Amino acid sequence: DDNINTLWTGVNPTTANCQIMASSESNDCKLILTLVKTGALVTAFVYVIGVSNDFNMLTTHKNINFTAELFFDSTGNLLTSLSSLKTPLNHKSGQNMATGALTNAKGFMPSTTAYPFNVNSREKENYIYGTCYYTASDHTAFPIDISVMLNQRALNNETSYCIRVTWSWNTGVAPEVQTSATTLVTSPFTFYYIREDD
Amino acid sequence: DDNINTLWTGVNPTTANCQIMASSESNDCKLILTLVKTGALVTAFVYVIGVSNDFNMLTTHKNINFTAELFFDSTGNLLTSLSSLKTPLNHKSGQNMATGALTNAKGFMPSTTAYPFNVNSREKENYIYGTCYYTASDHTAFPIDISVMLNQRALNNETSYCIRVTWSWNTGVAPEVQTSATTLVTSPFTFYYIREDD
Amino acid sequence: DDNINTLWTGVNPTTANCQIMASSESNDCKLILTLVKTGALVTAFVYVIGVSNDFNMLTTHKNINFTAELFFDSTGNLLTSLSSLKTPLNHKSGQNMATGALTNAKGFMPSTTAYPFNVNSREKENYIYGTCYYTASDHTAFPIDISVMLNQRALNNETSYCIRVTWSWNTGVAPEVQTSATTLVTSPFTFYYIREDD
Amino acid sequence: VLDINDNEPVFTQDVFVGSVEELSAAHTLVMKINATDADEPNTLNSKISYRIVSLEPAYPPVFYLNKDTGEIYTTSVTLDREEHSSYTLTVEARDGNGEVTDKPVKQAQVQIRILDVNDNIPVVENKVLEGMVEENQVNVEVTRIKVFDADEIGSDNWLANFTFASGNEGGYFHIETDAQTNEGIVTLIKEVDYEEMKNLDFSVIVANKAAFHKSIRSKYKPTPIPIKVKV
Amino acid sequence: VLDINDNEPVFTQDVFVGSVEELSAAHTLVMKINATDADEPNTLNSKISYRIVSLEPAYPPVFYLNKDTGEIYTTSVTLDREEHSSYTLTVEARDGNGEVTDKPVKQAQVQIRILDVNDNIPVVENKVLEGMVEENQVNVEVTRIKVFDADEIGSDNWLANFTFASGNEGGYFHIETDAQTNEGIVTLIKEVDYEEMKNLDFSVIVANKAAFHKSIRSKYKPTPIPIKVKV
Amino acid sequence: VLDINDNEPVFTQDVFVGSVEELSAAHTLVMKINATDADEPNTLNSKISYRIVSLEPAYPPVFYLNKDTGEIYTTSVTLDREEHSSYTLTVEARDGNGEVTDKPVKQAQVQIRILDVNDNIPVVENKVLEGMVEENQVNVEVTRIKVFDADEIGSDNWLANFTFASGNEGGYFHIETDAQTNEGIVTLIKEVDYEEMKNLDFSVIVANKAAFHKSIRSKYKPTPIPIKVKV
Repeated sequence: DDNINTLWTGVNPTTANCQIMASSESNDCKLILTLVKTGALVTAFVYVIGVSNDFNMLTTHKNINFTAELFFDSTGNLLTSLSSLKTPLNHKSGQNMATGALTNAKGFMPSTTAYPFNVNSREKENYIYGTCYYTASDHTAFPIDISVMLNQRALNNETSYCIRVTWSWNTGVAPEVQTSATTLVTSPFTFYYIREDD
Repeated sequence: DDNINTLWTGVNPTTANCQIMASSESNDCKLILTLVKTGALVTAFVYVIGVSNDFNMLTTHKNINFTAELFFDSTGNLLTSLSSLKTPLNHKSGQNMATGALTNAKGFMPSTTAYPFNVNSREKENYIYGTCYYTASDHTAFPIDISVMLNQRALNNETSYCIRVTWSWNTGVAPEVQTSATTLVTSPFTFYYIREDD
Repeated sequence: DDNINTLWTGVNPTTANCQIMASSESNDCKLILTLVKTGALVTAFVYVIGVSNDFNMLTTHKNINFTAELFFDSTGNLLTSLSSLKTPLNHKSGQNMATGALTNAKGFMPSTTAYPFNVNSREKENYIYGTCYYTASDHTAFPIDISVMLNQRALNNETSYCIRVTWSWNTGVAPEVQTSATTLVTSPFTFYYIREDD
Repeated sequence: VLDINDNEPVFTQDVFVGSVEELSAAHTLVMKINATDADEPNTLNSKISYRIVSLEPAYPPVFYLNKDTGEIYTTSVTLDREEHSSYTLTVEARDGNGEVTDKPVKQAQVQIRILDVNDNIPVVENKVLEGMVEENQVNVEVTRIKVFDADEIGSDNWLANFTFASGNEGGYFHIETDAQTNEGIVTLIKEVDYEEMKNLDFSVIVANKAAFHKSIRSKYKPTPIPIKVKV
Repeated sequence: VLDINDNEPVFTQDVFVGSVEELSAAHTLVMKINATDADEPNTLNSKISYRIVSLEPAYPPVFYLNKDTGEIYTTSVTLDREEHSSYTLTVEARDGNGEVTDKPVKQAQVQIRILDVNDNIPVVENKVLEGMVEENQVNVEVTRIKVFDADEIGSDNWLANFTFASGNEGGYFHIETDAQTNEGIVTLIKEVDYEEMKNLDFSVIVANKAAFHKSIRSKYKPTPIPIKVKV
Repeated sequence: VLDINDNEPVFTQDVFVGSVEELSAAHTLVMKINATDADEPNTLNSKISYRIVSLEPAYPPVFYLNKDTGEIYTTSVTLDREEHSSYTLTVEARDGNGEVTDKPVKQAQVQIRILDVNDNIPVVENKVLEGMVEENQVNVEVTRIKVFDADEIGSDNWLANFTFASGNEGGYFHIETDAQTNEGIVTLIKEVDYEEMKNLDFSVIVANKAAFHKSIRSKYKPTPIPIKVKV
């Protein structure tokens, strides 16, 4: 059964499932996550789609940073009350999330052997860097720096794993103007990490 | 059986299987494609190898763009009469394409839920960007911008899926001169997409 | 059994397993390799961690190049007496290398059909390029050019496959100073190749 | 009367004018050679075989002619207008089954203009600028920003647009732009007591009037030009 | 005595001073509005609902106010000090259950300074430099490197630091830096017989006294400034 | 006669000259210290243990000496010739089983030149250029492009090569290059009636005579230098 090798938000949820900005009173964006167990690694496939107007108005500025922060317990279940994503991940049922309980979700987690908590001599191994793109209204691709940070902090004793994705741009012009701004969509970003034992 | 999880052109076909340039009277290049079903994603692995002299003379110019455009029917079978690649894809038999019919080829296709046809509010999600390289004769790597575009248009009612790969460079010198130009080979490019249901 | 689809050095070995620099009298760094059989491709996941002081002092210079060179015999077994990595690869047992013999290790190797030995007309297909990062002490990411070279040379009749990874930077400042230099760790690098038959 | 080789293929006029945009993608339809046959239709001479005879700047193989339909397209070699503004293209239509003989036919000229995109960022032809400002001086056009843009002199891809980045918030100055010279004439609308021994250092940003092309947007990182004016 | 709407919410002072670093991440805690209620605790008027009334440079939506706690944070719009050095922020505390009426309350002003990071690489305001050097000339401060840095004039992110890249190994010259003008005053400590008709060409590297920010480190690729001095 | 410690290890000459290319990869074979033993072969004193005593520009740890064979290689620290043109290397051969005593031995000097690669793009030392051209003026060498290249003054990695990018298609001008000064002397081979009040604006591209190195090719994006000449 290959549907149990994926842990992911669904393809295009009907409502926003993530609250990036703290000023937002409710969920303001759709976070698309995918985690695929490829051998001893996890292939992670992430992007965001803006829903709220104040999230979509970020394309009118030239210095933007925002952050999806995800916390997971000892079984790998998402801590939605502390995470940006407010809907728990699940397995594959076609284009949608499955419904039941999670089996071996802990194996999807970043490995604490490779990515330890609170080790100053080994902090450099917690970092992943990359680039995604924002297509403008005139089909201009603007590069976006992505910093993925694995197992950085535990907010409480419940948190056992941590994934912090940070998108940012520092551009010479705003990618859009106030009239032409429609929706902040980032091109997908694929990174890898060594996964925890099942 | 892990040979049915790959849909691909073969490794180094004996003759050219793709016609990139419209001025070419027959196939002018070898297109190497690979599609691997990794969970709920497809890992796609593409490059081109020049065969014809007028395709290989592109390395003598500093502004180049070319495009492999692939159309697929409702079952995922390639429409060779409309696509750049003139040989249908097949499964794995060692280093070669298999021979029989295709099983669950539709699952290799880009998902119309994630990548819809003709939606102006969601067009930005159809775009993938990246970089490959061209090694010169003096072992200089020239960067090549790649734009992958998923489910953009249907030429007719037969087309149900679409993959447009576009390579381009805009360099300050020509990578080769007329004598030193041997063969236009691009470094492989790996991208991902959310795949259609099987 | 999905533990046999990975060939890899272990996660954080207790001692250094690789000798990058020739001036080193013993192993001076930990090489982390991972090879995952994804369909007809291998996903390769590599980075280095500095152990010795003379390997870690490279961060105090602005022009660095170093090379992990790996040679494999006809069965895919690593030739440790010729390779930078002095410990043979093995399968997955949790976060550690397994112990027994290798099964179908030859399938993890770069394909000689796609990547032939000593063909001047097809040398350009042996090249892979990419970028990893070095996080500085002030959390500055410095880009590192990576050149992966597949099946370039055989030192003897025993060598049947070859993977040369070369990291280098040419920066405008040294990433560290002599006091602030702690450990040379590169961000992980993922590349793909067409794999040999099993 | 048979469909013999008895005439020359017929054009509609001797001069065809097409137009194509700079940096257009491959197989972009430039134009069409609308020809006709004076003989009977569905005949061998009706099967018109067009043929590009000559480019006058022949070195880049830019255009392609569909020999069956006469549609002229762009190729994988990308157009750059700032090296070749326009092209002239001698073509001929040929009757018969594609036999190549030295028999004369009717051949036409084609003029193809290349339409400019804003693919060049304006740069300043002067580096240090400084002016002297006194009191009861107002509406004073003392200094002018030299700029240089390559995009088709006279067009809106070439006309400089200026904004203040920092220094002028009180409203001391204001930029007009001269189009015959492409000059950032910056003015003086608020007077300064010259006796104050003060500074009015500022820095500007140079860009074209029209928005940049999608190729060079996201690559445009303006560095503010530091004009120091002493009063 | 009930917890009626009988007063205005109480501030500790009319002027609050906070401070935040340039290019800070989102949800960075800038400051806190320490207010109090003169009424009974655990009451409706004790539930203070803070509200940002006005930014004076209102156009960028930079700050966020936690209306329950009064903690002022940064947002996803990243701060750039070199366009707005500081911010002024009129806020008001409101009692009750969040009812919005035109009843007056006590409202305070907030001043937020933006702390500078070294996010700008210094560039030279002069391009060609050359001096004449004679014999029995020593401790001679003949030429000065113009530089320009945008990072908060007077700070160590703005003060130029100079090193020789090539040319001066004998120890002919030595750079001092003027701070009132940010000037690379390069000296002459070893004499040259001017009759020798020699050359003392060299090239320098310009950088700030403080280390560059982590955003622009790894993007700093210095090109050596080629100062040619003829003796 | 035994193989006692009775002599000093024998060199072939006191001065060894090697040579290595700039930006060479690690473990690139620079040279070899060809020594010999005056004692019996296959002996302890025959086991020569070479040892690098001193680098004179000792700060970068560039070279490695195989103490068994005497082969000198490059290390992971990459050579840059434009900071250190050559190296001097005092080494000594030692007999015995690697015992380190203060007993004198025969020690030699090694001179290693670094061979230059074209790793620097030439840049113009002048920014604005303009000349006055009259009629019956021909073969006129009125103006000269200042350039600056760092790659080993006198070499072909340093000699400027010029091409016209735009402006001169009639054949008005022609660039010669001065090698003693590295100067783009541009000429005048077609006369202009000065009374015409015309313009002959053009733009050139500067590059070295030799092709650029593979490190900086694909990073070379030339911006055309806009020389405006008024007639």
